[PDB]
Amino acid sequence: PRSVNSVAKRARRKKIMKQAKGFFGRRKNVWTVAKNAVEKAMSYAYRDRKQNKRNFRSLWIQRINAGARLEGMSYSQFMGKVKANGIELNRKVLADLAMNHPEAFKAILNKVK
Amino acid sequence: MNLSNLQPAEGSTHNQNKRVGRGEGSGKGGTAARGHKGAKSRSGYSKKIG
Amino acid sequence: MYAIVEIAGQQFKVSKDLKVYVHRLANEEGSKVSFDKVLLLDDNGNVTLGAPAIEGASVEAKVLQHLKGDKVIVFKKKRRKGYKKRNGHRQYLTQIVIEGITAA
Amino acid sequence: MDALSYKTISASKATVTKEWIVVDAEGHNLGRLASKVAMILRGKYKPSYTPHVDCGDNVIVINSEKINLTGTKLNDKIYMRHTGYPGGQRTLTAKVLQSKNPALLVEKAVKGMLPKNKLGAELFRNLNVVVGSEHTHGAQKPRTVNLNDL
Amino acid sequence: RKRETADARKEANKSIAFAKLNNCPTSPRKMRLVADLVRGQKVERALNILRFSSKEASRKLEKLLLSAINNWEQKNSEGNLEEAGLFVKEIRVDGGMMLKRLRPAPQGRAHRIRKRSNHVTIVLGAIN
RNA sequence: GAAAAGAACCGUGAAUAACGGAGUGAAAUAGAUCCUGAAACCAUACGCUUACAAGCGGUCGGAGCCCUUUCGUGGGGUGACG
RNA sequence: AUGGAUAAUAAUCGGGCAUAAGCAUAUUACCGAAGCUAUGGAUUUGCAAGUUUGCAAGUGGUAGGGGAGCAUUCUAACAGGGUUGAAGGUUUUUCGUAAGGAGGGCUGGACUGGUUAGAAAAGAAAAUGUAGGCAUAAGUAACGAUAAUGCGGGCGAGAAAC
Repeated sequence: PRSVNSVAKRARRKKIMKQAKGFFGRRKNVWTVAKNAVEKAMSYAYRDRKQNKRNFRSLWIQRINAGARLEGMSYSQFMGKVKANGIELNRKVLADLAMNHPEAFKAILNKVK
Repeated sequence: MNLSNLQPAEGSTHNQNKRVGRGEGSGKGGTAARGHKGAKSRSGYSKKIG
Repeated sequence: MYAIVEIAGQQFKVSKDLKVYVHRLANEEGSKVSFDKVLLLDDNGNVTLGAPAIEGASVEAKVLQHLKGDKVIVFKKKRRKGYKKRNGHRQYLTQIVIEGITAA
Repeated sequence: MDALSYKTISASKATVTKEWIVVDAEGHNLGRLASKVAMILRGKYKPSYTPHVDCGDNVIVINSEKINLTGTKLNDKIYMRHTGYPGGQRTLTAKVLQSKNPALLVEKAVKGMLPKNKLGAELFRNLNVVVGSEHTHGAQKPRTVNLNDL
Repeated sequence: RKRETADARKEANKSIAFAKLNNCPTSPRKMRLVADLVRGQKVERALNILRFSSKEASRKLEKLLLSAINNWEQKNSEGNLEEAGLFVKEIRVDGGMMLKRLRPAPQGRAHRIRKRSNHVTIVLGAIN
């Protein structure tokens, strides 16, 4: 018998086009331009997930360096004396302390120094 | 038991959905199963036996 | 009084009455859990920073629910080769509510 | 569903506090002073630095006329200023450029160590390069900072 | 849903006074030029603008506004017209079904010519 | 449209061009281009942004401002800046 | 280290610039990848318990080879739904490794479809592919012999052309 996939043919592309919502120009309504943009958007989203984990560590390191240079120190020497002291606090918590709790940060610095 | 519980022996039925040239993702797609250009990839090719 | 505790594989900013999202724990829903892995405490007047896994410190929590995060689409594709694949992925998580930070 | 529960707080425009640092450039090398000036202007000595916010201080260099270069750079440093017309590549010298508005030396030294963005063009407006020994800001109460204490 | 109930609920046009001009043999891009000068103006300033406009698309647009005014007067029978202070709330110029003809171009080819139409809609609203 | 019961009559309009009413119907946004009627395409209203800023226009971070709310380390829209 | 000519759109340590921020040796700390590890989860073979679990080794991929499946149209049995609103169209929530499934509001006003088994006109993004509809160029080219028009009356709502 004659089988035509007419309803699901468009129901499949509606779902792929609904996530191209907010795109400039015809990248949001035209099918062959939206499909080429949604796949590239998903390709960009697969990566940048490995980069979000190394772009935040850079910010943490910069904030730790800034908070440690206020006490006449450097990030390299501070991290060396912290790692060779049995502390084991990650850079996220260390930067959160350097930003929000300067008293706790300077206490850690004076204890490891 | 009934006409609504028919079940053949395990291993007698197979996929029956395998069609060649149905998009990348089902295996055989694009250059369906004949590789790239050549005489063995043209429509109507037959192997001369002798 | 706030402490930092490594619960599953990561450190937090555990407070006295906080709700945390951690990885999937092997504990039934509505049960009590204790973590003796406090790395730093501060009871508003003194920071008792010491070696990891302070002896007497321990954070107690209660398991609220086991849920799953928002689905992320992992899409891989190589141009001009015809290779592509997309898969959905959720993350198993467990919500906990803190109900005490026993010091010493 | 915001399943993080522990985020890194970034500073906003309503929380930053800009200072009015004054820097004496009497005894200092051009690049050696410009590096620290650019770092202060960007803002990296505060443990609240967000890379996308205009944090930092405002720097007032108050002795730019008294800056010095090490080798024969005052006589062998060239600045290219192509105009856009055929055969319009003009070349200046470090000795001729400081004869008119000596602040241009420090200005062009600092501009180049900046992120080269909209944030980085907005940071250059916070730098005040005075040729004399006294600025014209007045009712701002600026504090002097020695670059050898950083 | 009950279609009679939906229609009785949507028949709220007993208050709003509007007018339509369908199947006008004029292009929409040339009437959207004169609609912008009328959109938002008072009901008499709009009439003056349409009467003294140097466009052929205003001779039939100046009487659509009069028909809209007459419809407003019909709907609001109890009350005068100058105390209300009518204006032009909304005015939209849409497209229409176009005719297709052929023009013989040089060297034995034919080009297409589309005689376009347009639909005009106007609502008045009152200040009171 | 089940069946023409296919809009008598009134008003604007030069007009039996069109429309607004009034009657038919369960429906007139079923009015003869007439069952439902999508997409491309063309417009109007509202909310957020945009006139010193260079490139496959997206992605990851990120204020501010608008709606909703089991009240939330809840949702939706726009998004200065990196 | 120094001299030993250089090519035609404005140039170069990537740039600022550096007399060390150059070079040679030695030392320490740190940064640094999808590498390794820490946590959670999924899957393929091999080995055991059973009727999914445990351990070990893995899990980039074109031509190509193998295994499990989804949707579509129809048919055979059992069991259903619908004018108290079916299919279809538009938004929203949720579930699954994905193809996809289920529920709610609005339009719509008569069909539809679960389980097992079967068949095939069984899935488009490209073929200077075909048919219909609609944009861009754009209110742009052009309005088809440079023999020529001006005024006053007439009909008429309306006249440069009657």
